[PDB]
Amino acid sequence: GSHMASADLVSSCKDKLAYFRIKELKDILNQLGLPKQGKKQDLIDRVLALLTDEQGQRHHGWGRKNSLTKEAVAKIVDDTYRKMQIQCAPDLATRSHSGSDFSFRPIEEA
Repeated sequence: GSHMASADLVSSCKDKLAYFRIKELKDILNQLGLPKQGKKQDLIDRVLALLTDEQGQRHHGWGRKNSLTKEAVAKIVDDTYRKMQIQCAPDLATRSHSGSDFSFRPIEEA
């Protein structure tokens, strides 16, 4: 592309997250480590602010803590879409941008 996916990840994650019941935000905020509180608005603002104000596009190198990154948010949103009506993928990104060696996160060592 033209090196411009930021608006794609946000617009996609937001569009879906918004179209998805609190469940979506629940899983997201759950992995991030947020409190049980946080209305629909609080959560929504948190997600967008996380992939926008915490995109960490220039602060990567974790792997064992990416549960609070775009990968995580996109992971849940994707599962909700495919589980919702399957469809032909929300076109979140398809990993067709950058990053294909930092995936396959662990399982918390059981």
